Amino acid sequence: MHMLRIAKEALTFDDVLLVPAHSTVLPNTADLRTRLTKNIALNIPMVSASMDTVTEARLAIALAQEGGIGFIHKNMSIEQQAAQVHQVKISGGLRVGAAVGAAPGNEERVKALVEAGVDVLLIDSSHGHSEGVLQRIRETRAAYPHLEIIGGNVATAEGARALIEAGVSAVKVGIGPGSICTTRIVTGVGVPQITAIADAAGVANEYGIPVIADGGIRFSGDISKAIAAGASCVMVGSMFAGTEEAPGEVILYQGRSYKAYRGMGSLGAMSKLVPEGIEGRIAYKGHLKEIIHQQMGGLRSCMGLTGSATVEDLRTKAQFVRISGAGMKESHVHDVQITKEAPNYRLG
Amino acid sequence: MHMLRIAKEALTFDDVLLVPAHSTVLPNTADLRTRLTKNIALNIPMVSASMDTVTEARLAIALAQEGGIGFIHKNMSIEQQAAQVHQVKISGGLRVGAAVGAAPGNEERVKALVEAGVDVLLIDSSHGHSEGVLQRIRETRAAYPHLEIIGGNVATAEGARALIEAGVSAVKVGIGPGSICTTRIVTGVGVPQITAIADAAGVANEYGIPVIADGGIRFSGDISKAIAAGASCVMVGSMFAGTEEAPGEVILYQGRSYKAYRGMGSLGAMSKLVPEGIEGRIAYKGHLKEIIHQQMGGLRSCMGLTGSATVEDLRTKAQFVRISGAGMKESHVHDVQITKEAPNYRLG
Amino acid sequence: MHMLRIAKEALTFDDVLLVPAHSTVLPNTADLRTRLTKNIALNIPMVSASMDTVTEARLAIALAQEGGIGFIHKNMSIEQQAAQVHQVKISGGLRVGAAVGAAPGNEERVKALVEAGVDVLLIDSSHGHSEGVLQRIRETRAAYPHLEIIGGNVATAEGARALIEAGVSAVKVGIGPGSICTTRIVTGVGVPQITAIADAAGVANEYGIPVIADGGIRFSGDISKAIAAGASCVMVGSMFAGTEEAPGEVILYQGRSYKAYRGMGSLGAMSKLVPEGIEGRIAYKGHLKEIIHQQMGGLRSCMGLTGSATVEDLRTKAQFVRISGAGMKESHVHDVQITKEAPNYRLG
Amino acid sequence: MHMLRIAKEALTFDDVLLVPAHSTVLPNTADLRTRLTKNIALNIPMVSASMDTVTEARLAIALAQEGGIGFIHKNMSIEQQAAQVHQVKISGGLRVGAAVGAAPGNEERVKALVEAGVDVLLIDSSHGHSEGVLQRIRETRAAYPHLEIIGGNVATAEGARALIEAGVSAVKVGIGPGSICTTRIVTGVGVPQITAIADAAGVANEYGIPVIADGGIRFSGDISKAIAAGASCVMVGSMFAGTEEAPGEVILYQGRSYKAYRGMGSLGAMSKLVPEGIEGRIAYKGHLKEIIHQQMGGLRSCMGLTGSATVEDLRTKAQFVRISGAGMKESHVHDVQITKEAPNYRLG
Ligand SMILES: COc1c(C)c2c(c(O)c1C/C=C(\C)CCC(=O)O)C(=O)OC2
Ligand SMILES: COc1c(C)c2c(c(O)c1C/C=C(\C)CCC(=O)O)C(=O)OC2
Ligand SMILES: COc1c(C)c2c(c(O)c1C/C=C(\C)CCC(=O)O)C(=O)OC2
Ligand SMILES: COc1c(C)c2c(c(O)c1C/C=C(\C)CCC(=O)O)C(=O)OC2
Ligand SMILES: O=c1[nH]cnc2c1ncn2[C@@H]1O[C@H](COP(=O)(O)O)[C@@H](O)[C@H]1O
Ligand SMILES: O=c1[nH]cnc2c1ncn2[C@@H]1O[C@H](COP(=O)(O)O)[C@@H](O)[C@H]1O
Ligand SMILES: O=c1[nH]cnc2c1ncn2[C@@H]1O[C@H](COP(=O)(O)O)[C@@H](O)[C@H]1O
Ligand SMILES: O=c1[nH]cnc2c1ncn2[C@@H]1O[C@H](COP(=O)(O)O)[C@@H](O)[C@H]1O
Ligand SMILES: [K+]
Ligand SMILES: [K+]
Ligand SMILES: [K+]
Ligand SMILES: [K+]
Repeated sequence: MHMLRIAKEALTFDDVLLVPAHSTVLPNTADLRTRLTKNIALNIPMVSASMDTVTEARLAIALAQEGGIGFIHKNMSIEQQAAQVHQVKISGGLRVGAAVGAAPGNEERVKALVEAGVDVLLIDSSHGHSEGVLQRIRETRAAYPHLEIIGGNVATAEGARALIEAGVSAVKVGIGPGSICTTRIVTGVGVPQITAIADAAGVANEYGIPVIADGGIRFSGDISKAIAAGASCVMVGSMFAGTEEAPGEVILYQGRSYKAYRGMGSLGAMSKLVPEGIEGRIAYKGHLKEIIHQQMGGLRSCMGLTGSATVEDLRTKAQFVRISGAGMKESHVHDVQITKEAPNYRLG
Repeated sequence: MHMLRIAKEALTFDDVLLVPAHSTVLPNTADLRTRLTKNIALNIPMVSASMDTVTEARLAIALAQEGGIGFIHKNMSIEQQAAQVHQVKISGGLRVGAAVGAAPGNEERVKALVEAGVDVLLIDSSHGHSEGVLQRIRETRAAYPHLEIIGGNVATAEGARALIEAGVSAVKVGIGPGSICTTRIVTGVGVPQITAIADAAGVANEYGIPVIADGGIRFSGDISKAIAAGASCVMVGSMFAGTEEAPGEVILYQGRSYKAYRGMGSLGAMSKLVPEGIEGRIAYKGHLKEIIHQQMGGLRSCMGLTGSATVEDLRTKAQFVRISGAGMKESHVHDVQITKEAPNYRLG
Repeated sequence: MHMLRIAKEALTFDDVLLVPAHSTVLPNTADLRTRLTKNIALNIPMVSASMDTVTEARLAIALAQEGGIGFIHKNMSIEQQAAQVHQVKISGGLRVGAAVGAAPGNEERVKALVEAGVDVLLIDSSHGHSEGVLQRIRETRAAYPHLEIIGGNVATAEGARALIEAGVSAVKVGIGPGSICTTRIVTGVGVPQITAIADAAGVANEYGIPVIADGGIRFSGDISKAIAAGASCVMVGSMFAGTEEAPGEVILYQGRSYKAYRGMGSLGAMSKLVPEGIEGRIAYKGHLKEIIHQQMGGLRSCMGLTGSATVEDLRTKAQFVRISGAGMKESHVHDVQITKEAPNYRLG
Repeated sequence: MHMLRIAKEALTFDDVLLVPAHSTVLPNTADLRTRLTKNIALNIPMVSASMDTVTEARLAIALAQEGGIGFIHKNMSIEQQAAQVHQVKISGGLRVGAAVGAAPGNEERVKALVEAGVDVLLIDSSHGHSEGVLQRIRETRAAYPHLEIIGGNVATAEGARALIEAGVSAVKVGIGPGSICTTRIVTGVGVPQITAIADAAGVANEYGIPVIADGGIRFSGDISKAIAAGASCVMVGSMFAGTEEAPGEVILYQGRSYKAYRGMGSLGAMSKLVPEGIEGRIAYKGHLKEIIHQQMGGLRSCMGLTGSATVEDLRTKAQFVRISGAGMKESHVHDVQITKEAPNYRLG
C-alpha cells in the first residue's frame, strides 16, 4: 500500500551534533583550506551569497582578503556587473565570482563577465534540477570549456548527478533553508539541509566535485555541521548581511542599528508576482573581518574537538549524533540571564 | 499484550515536505485542472467551505469565475438557499454547490436546491462514517440517481469506502483539522490530515472517486501537500474568510481590519449546547481574485519544482520527506526581522 | 551493553488521538454508566480529587447528584471528616468517599469514617507501590472485609498487581501528571499518563478490577483518551477547582475571578519540608453542574464519533493514532483570533 | 551508503523519566553516601564547579560541611589558590579540591596545591580527549602516584577509556550541557548529557572508576537522572551560583536580587578571543545549606519512589522511560497560575 509516498526522514542542523574525538589538533593549528571547485582553492570555507543586500565589489574584496570568495549579484547592468568583477581583480589579484541566473539571453552578460576576468560563474536557480537550467549549463560549458561553473540549487542525489553530467565544476545545495526564504511554505517543497548536503555529496564525492552548502547557516556551529555532512564550503547570506562592507546604509530603528536584507525572490528584489522570499532588516554587524574571525574561530574549535586536522578530515570522517528538541535546548544557553552579548552568540 | 491500541503514527502538513525533481514544467505552464467529482471538472483545485462566514452567492460567483466551486451554506431558509444557488447559475453559466447536512427532514431543502439548478449537493456531517449519514446518502442517491453528491467527513480508509458504497460522487476528508475547530480537543477524536487524505485516497483511487481535502490549509504549500497526499482538490474556510466577497462587514479593531469567521459547530452558528468550534475574527484579505492568484502561484511553483505537469502527476507521483520540528522552523522565515509582509506569507 | 536502562517509550494525552469509526451511536443516546469499583457503579465516569481546594461535602453532594462520587479530603479533624461524610449520606442517599492516606495511626479515622457510612475509602499515597502503603491496605482489608477500598497511586503493571494482591477494590493510576504537581521535576520520577493507565489496566482487566485515571485531565477529550487507554473513570482536581461548590471564596485579581487551588504536597497544604506541589489559583468556573454537562458533552460526542455505545466499548475497543507536535497544534484552534471563549475551551 | 555519519540518537534529562518501583525505602532513611573517586567518599553526591563565580574557600567550606566537596578555581595566583585550599583544610578537617586546567607550565601550581594539602586535583579541559590533556594527566600521575586526580571532560566511551588509561581516579563527563555554555552552538560539537554519562559509565564501571556528571543540572530531578544514568555524583555551577557563599556581591536589578554567573570560557573570565561561554546573572538563592537540603530532598524522594536504598542502587538498577515533548510538559506544573514559588521549583 504505502499510499503516502514518503521517501525517508530528513534532518537539518538543529537535529544533530558532532561527536568529540581523540585529537592532536589545536584550534590555532587547524588547517582551514579547502576547495570551491575542482580547480579553485579557498583559504577558508566561506563564500558570500549572490544577493543585492550582501555582495558587490566591496564585500567581495574584504572576503577574498580573508580567504573566501564573493559572488557579485546580477541586479545591475551588464556593464556595472563587469566593472564590479574588474574592481575585485585589480584589488591585488583577488578571486571573484559572479551570478547570472539561468534564463535565456544571458549570453552577453556571461561574455562581459568572462572578459572582465571572473574566476567562477554561478548559474543559479531556485530549481537546479530544471531542464532549462541543465541546458544553460551545457551550452555555457560548450561555449567556455575552461570556465569554472557552479550550478545549483539542488537538494537530492539525482539533482547533484544531473548537474555534474551537465558540466558543473561544483554543485550548490539548498532548496528553501534560507533565512529570508518562504519557498517551503509557499510551495511545500524542500529538503532539510543536512540531509540535502549529504545526499548531494554522496554523488559528487564520486567525481571529486565539491558541494557548496547554501542557506540556513545561522551560528558558526552550523558551518561545522554543513562540512561534516559533506560540503567543501558554505554559502551565507544573512551571516554577512548587516556588515559594514555589505551593500546599503545603516538604518537606525528603535535604538538598534540595521541594514536591509532581502531574498532575491522578494517582490522588491524582483522589481502580479508571487514571491518566494521576504524583505527584512538584519542587525548591524560591524566589519566583515571580525565576523569572519569569530565564525572561523568556532570552526577551528570544532576541528580541535573532533581531531580534524584539515577540512577534508571533518568532511569525510567526523561523526554525528542525532538529538531531540530537548537536546537542542540544552545546547543553547539556558537557565541564566545573559548580561553581555558574546560576539559569536547574538540572539537579541 | 499491546494494551494501548495504537493503530499507527499519523502525519499532518508540517510533518512533511515535497521533494524537488527533474522538471520540464514551468510555473506558468503548469496545468491546474482537476476533478471535484467524477463528472464535474474544475479549472483550479479549490472549493469554498459551506460556512456562513465564508460562502454565499457573492463568493461562490467570484470563485467559480476563477475556476473553483463554492458551496452555499444552509444557515438560511430553503427559499433563500435556492435563490442563492439560482443567482450563481444566472451569473454566466457558473457551477455552484449547496450544503444540506445529514438530519432527517432535509428532503424539501434538497428538492428546492435541485430545482434551482444546483450542480452538486453536499451532505456534510462532522461524522461521515455515522450510519445516519450513510442512510441519508443512500436515500438521496435513490431519489436523485444523477445528482452529484459529495459526502463527508471521514478520516479513514473504511470511512471512504462506506461513503463510496453508499453512492457518493466524491469523499470529503477531515475530522478536526480546521482553524476554528475544537473537536479534537473536546472529543479526543481526529486524524492528522495528511495521513487522513492518503488513507481515504488509497480506497477512493480504486473506484476513480476524487477526495476533497477539507480543513487545516493555512499556506499555499499546504495545498500542494494535500494534493500530493491524494486529494483532487482542497476545501478551505479560513483562507477565504476575510475576503471582500465573503459574507459580513469589515470590522476595525485596534488598528486592524477583520471579518467574522466562525465554526458551524460554534454556539453562534448553531443559534445547553456543547460546541465543537469557536467564534473568531480573521484578518481582512481584500479581493478573492488576488488571494487565489497568490495561492495558485504557490501551487504552480511547486509543480515546477516537482516536475508535475498536471495535478494528477502531483497527486500520484510526487514524493515526500518526513521532517522534524527543527526542519519546519528552517522552512519558515527565520533569524531576520520582516519589514514588509509578502502577500502570500502574512503572519502578523 | 544497553548501559542506559530505558524500559520503553511512554505517551501521554497530547501524543495520541482517537480514530473515528462506524457508528450507530448518537451523542445523546450514548450510555455513560461505568464502575468505580467492582461493587460501586457510577452514572458518569468522573470522581473528584481528595484535595482541600476541591472536595468537601458541598462539592461531593453536587457531584453525586450528577452521577459521580466525591472523595472528602483529610486535612480536617476526624470528627469534621466524619460529619462531612454523614452530610453527603443524608442529602438523599448519595454515595461518598473519603481519603485517609497511608501513615500508621489512621485506624481511628478509618473507624469514624466507616461508621459515618462512607461508601469507599481511599488509601492514597504519592507512592502506592511503597511497602508501607501495601501493608496498610492489607490491614484495612483484614479489618473491614467488605469495605470498598481504592489504593494508589501507581504507574506500572507491577504496581497495579501489588495493589490488587493487597486487596484493593480499584487501582488509582498516576505518578506526577497533575496540574499542580512538581514530583517529576523535583524527583525525576514519573510515567506519562496514557502509558501508565494502559499498563495498569492490562493487569487489572484480568481481575475485573477498575482503574481510576488520576491527574492531568485538562480538556474533555483527555477524559475520552484516559478511558480508551483502559480507565473505567477519571479523577480530576483542576477541572473542578474554581467551581462554586469547591471549597474557598472567589478572589478577584486583575479583573479576573479565581479560587485557590493547591497540591496536597504543597508547603501550605502540609502545614524543613521539601514540597512536591505548588499553591496556585484557578479561574472561577461557576456551577459544577454546567462544567459537568460540557465535559460529558465532549465524551458523548467522542462516543458518537467512535461508535462506542457504552463506556466499556470505548475502554476496550476504540483505537488510537500516535501524533507529532505538529499534529497536536493542528488539533487546537489555530490561525484565527478567538472573539468569544467557548465554555468547553477556555485557555485565557 | 549512509553518507550521513550518524553514530546513534542521544538523550538528555528532559527526554527521560525514572520508573517508580516496589520500595521499602523512605525518603529520610535513604543513604546518600557515594564516591567522588575510588578513594574519596562523599556523604552527598554533589560537587561544586571550579568557576570564579561559584567556588572559593567560603563555598567549598559550606559544601564540605554538608557532605560534598568544592573545587577551588584557578583564576587567581598560585599563592591565593594554595591559601584558599589551606583555609578549607584548617576549617575542621574538611576535604577540598582544586582545578588547574591542562596547559603546560602548571607544575608549580600543582606543587603548591599538593603542599597546601589539596585532597583532589582537577585537571580540567573543555576537551578531555585532547592528547595534550592525556599527556598532562600521565605526567601528573608519574609525578604524584598517590594524588587523586579527576580528568575531564569527555562525552564518549572512548574518551572515558583514554582518561582511565592515562591514570585518572575519576572521569568527569560533559561537553556543552552547561547553563552558560555556547560550545555546542559555536562549534557544533556535543553529546546530550544522559547519553554521555551512560556511555562513559559503561567503561568506567569496568574499572571501578566513578563518573562525575558535569553541567546541565537545573532541577533536583536532574540529579536523580544523572545518577541513574551511571554517575556517582554530579557537578553543578548554576545551582550553587547566586548562593550567599558563592563569590561576588548581590546585585539589585529591576526589583530582583542577583549574583554574577559566567562561563570560564567567557570573554570576562578569560581576561581576539573566540568565547565558548557567556557572562550573566543568576537569581540570588540565599544560603547554600537550604539549597542543598531542597535538592537532596528531591533525590531522597526519588530513592523512595524507586526503591533505591543507596546511591549504587539508583546508579545501577533504576529504570527509565523515554518521553516526548508532551510528556515533559505534563511533568511541569501546567494549567494553573502559581501564587507562591516553591523553594525547589523557582522558574520566574
Ligand atoms: C536564485 O536564488 C535563489 C536560490 C539559489 C534558491 C531559492 C530562491 O527562492 C532563490 C531566489 C529566486 C529568484 C531570484 C527567482 C529566479 C529563480 O526562480 O531562479 C530557493 O528557494 O532555494 C535556492
Ligand atoms: C458539518 O460541518 C462540520 C464538518 C464538515 C466537520 C467538523 C465539524 O465540527 C463541523 C460542524 C458541526 C456541525 C455544523 C454540527 C452538525 C454536525 O455535527 O454534523 C469536524 O470536526 O470535522 C469535519
Ligand atoms: C496523596 O496525594 C498525592 C498523590 C495521589 C500523588 C502525588 C502527590 O505528590 C500527592 C501529594 C503528596 C502528599 C499529600 C504527601 C503524602 C504522600 O507523600 O503520600 C504524585 O506525585 O502522584 C500521585
Ligand atoms: C574547563 O572548563 C570548561 C569545561 C570543563 C567544559 C567546557 C568549557 O567551555 C570550559 C571552559 C573553557 C575554558 C576555561 C578554556 C580553556 C579550555 O578550553 O579548556 C565545555 O564546553 O564542556 C566542558
Ligand atoms: O527570495 C529568496 N527565497 C528563497 N531563497 C533565497 C531567496 N533569495 C536568496 N535565497 C537563497 O537563500 C540563501 C541565503 O540564505 P541565508 O544564508 O540563510 O540568509 C542564498 O544563498 C540563496 O540560496
Ligand atoms: O465548528 C466547527 N468545528 C469543527 N470543524 C468545523 C466547524 N465548522 C466548520 N468546520 C470544518 O472546518 C473546515 C474549515 O477549516 P479551515 O479551512 O482550516 O478554516 C470546514 O470546511 C469544515 O470541514
Ligand atoms: O502536591 C501534589 N503534588 C503532586 N500531585 C498531587 C499533589 N496534590 C494532589 N496531587 C495529585 O494530582 C491530582 C490532581 O491532578 P489534576 O486534575 O491534573 O489537577 C490529584 O488527584 C492527585 O493525584
Ligand atoms: O564558558 C564555558 N563554556 C562551556 N562550559 C563551561 C564554561 N564554563 C564552565 N563550563 C562547564 O559548565 C559547567 C557548569 O554547568 P551548569 O551547572 O549547567 O551551570 C561547569 O562545571 C563546566 O563543565
Ligand atoms: K549549553
Ligand atoms: K526558510
Ligand atoms: K483544529
Ligand atoms: K505535573
